[PDB]
Amino acid sequence: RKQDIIFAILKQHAKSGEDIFGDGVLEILQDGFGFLRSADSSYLAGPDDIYVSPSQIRRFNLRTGDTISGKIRPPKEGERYFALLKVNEVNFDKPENARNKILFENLTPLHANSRLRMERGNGSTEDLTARVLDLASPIGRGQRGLIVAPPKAGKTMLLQNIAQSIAYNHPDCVLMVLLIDERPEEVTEMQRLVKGEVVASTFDEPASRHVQVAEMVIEKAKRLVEHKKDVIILLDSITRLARAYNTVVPASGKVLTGGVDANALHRPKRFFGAARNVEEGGSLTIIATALIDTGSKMDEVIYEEFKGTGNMELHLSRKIAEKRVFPAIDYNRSGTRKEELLTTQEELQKMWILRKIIHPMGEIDAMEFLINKLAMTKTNDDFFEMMK
Amino acid sequence: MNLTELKNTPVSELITLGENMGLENLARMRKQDIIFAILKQHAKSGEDIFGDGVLEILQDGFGFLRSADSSYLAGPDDIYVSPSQIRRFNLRTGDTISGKIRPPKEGERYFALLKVNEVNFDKPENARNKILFENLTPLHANSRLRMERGNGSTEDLTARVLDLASPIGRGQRGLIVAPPKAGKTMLLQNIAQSIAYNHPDCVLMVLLIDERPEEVTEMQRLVKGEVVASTFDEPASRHVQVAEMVIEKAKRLVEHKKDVIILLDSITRLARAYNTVVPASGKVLTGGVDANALHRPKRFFGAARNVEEGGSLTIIATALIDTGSKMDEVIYEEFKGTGNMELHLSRKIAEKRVFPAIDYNRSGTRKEELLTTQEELQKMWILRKIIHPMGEIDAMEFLINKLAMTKTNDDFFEMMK
Amino acid sequence: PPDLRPLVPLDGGRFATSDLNDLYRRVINRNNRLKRLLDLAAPDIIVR
DNA sequence: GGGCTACCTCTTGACGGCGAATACCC
DNA sequence: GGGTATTCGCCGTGTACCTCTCCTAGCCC
RNA sequence: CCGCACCUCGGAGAGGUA
Repeated sequence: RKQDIIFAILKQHAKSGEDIFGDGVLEILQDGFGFLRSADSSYLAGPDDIYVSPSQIRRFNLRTGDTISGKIRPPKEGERYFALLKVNEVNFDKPENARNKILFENLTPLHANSRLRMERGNGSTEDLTARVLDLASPIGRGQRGLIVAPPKAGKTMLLQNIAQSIAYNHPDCVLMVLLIDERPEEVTEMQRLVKGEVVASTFDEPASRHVQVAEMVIEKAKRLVEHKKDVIILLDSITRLARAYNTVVPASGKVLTGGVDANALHRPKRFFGAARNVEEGGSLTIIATALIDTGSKMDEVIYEEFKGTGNMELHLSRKIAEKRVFPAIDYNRSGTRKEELLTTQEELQKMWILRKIIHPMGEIDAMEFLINKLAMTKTNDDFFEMMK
Repeated sequence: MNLTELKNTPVSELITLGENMGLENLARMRKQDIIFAILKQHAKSGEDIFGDGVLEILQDGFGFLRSADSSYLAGPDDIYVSPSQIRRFNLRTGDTISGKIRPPKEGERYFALLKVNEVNFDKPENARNKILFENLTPLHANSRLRMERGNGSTEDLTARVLDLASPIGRGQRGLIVAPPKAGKTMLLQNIAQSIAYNHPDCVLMVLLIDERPEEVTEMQRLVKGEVVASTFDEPASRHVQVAEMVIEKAKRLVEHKKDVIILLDSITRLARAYNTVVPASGKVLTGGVDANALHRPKRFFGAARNVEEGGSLTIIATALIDTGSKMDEVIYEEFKGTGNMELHLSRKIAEKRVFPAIDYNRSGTRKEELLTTQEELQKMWILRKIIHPMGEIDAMEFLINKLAMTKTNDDFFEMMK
Repeated sequence: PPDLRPLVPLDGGRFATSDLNDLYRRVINRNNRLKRLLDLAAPDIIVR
């Protein structure tokens, strides 16, 4: 109802002669034209979307994901969308700065160089999760990891803790938590808890909207990276997204074990590998949560295929989660490749000694030891100094 | 007017040149489109344009000239090759063609080839009369390709251990068997650097299929040679196409008495790609391997051979084991009885941070007497008989402590007696 | 309406399309071409 | 051999006779 | 301004029924 | 369908019939 009221108000205001302003993310269709979707509707096709002529797209070399803000006009007799007259701001910047840009496909990838420390530093009991995460698997800019965990392991609490630690330590980073095929109540809870942008697509609509929202989000992330921004995407839907792609892919006659199409894992693997660290400027970090032991062999095949792709695995133990010990992290199975590029020599040596001491002990025993050692102090520096 | 020369030029200079030529705004344009417009404007004046690339004959009969900087990917700037010229010069997939080209006219989308100037970096009169690769007489490794640096560097220890464990010659067909997280990347980097340093005359080609883009751009900026790779973001079809183009180029080079060296790091990934692209036949073996899926990787591996008339083809593939997938285990067990060199790496030694973590016991080379002298072979036999009783970690520590004392292995062998 | 100008159902992938459908397709093609060309601001001769 | 899409070539001829384009004077 | 030579090509093909045939593969890729 | 091995339904043309 609000959209029709705004439409009528804008019409009455344009009848007087005043200017009308709009904003939205561009979604170029296959025919050549596009529309400016809205953020409050999770990039959903609305009746009051702003039409974008192909002439302006050719003039400014606009692509899917470009945030466009400019003057619009109400539709005339025979039109159903707002025509874009003049664009004022492109991607929160002037068009003269966006015209001389380098495409995302030409950026040179690199390994994680900058250290994104997750430790809060306030000495809270909730900071233990971030401390264990930093001790087990340090995360840097451009990291491409996977949160491997069975159902009912603590993915929600761990994701909330990660989001809060990111918003606390690194408020300059653009945090985007894209939740696909999840409960609406959980979406509402997350949106009113984390300090950032929350786009979601619940199961109430088919997988086409899921794929469309995923494409819009990845295009916006690529454009922001092109504009020298540090984008961090926490997509806890990678398994759901792979299921959606396998459901919407045309049959090719080559079905793998478990009901997986031969060309179904192409789009999600490309979405995952899109994350990379750019040397010219900016980075893209994608932390996804994979589902295992869900009773379906399709998810097992998806996990086994995506295991050889990322460079960071955070395994969670079902036993430790059932014992109500959070975070229930499998320290032995966790780790990060090329960790010497994110940690110093002494920090790497301390982590190596801690792993050599923890490995002989059992999972529950190692977790109890780590908790008892971290409870004695507030910062990990005192723990490191006492271990020696 | 060469295509590669304009491809090596930066974006800023090309934009400046295009603006000086008086064309549409090139700032909001792709570099390839800028080069295309510059070539069009330069050909409108009447001047000639030249290009080059590797030929890829299609199934219909025509073909294109792929570029090496794009990993033989389908580009808009590919030079069309009519089947008439193919039938006139007996061209095949892999022949390097360099000749005059022209921009596409109205209704065309690719450059056309008018006159071919150089074939396979040689005169066409020498290429018209040649012996096919399938007719060359194979032979064992005769020439010794020593990997030792000799500069006394600390990184030369890996090359020294490799020479003491498995010497490599021209035409060798080996396998680098190692579980994940063992150090295959550093070992391959050291091998490539030692090959580029000791034998700069050989054509080095590093194939990386289904790997991370960061590792690709790292290897491309580290080794002194050609790097053709295909990240995991590409389908298995592109993997198969790249493998076919690389092996065809290698065969065409060997046909001209050239020493080609191929450092494969994805034999397992290549076999997985071939098993994915093969149509289902309703018969699946143990582990999920098709009956006719391993034939193409089998031929790709067996293509390596030493030619008596001239040239050689060396293929060093790194196989993956203990990856948790039975398919890779079946692939490794099938390819084990095929090659003639196995360099095993131990995960237990890699966990102790003892680099390099090489399993000296299971390593070895068949017909090693053809690449080493009598006294050298006797010293290697004595060293193996001394190392065999000791454990793997203990033998590795002993070898490292004994090689750290001297610079050359000859002094170590002389001190052992 | 489409029922008054239907496609003749015959065996095979080919179809002896009605002349009216062919004319409508040609008109739609020639209209979409002009619609996409008028935004590009083509020279007057081509537009005419 | 093929994708949406574009090139083949010509200023059925008589009429049966009816209304009417440019023309020649009265 | 009008009454009429030539003429550019403007629309009727008896009615009903029966048998048979013809029905796109092109281009630089 | 994931791994063999025991110790406490159409358009044009041709021919014909009344």
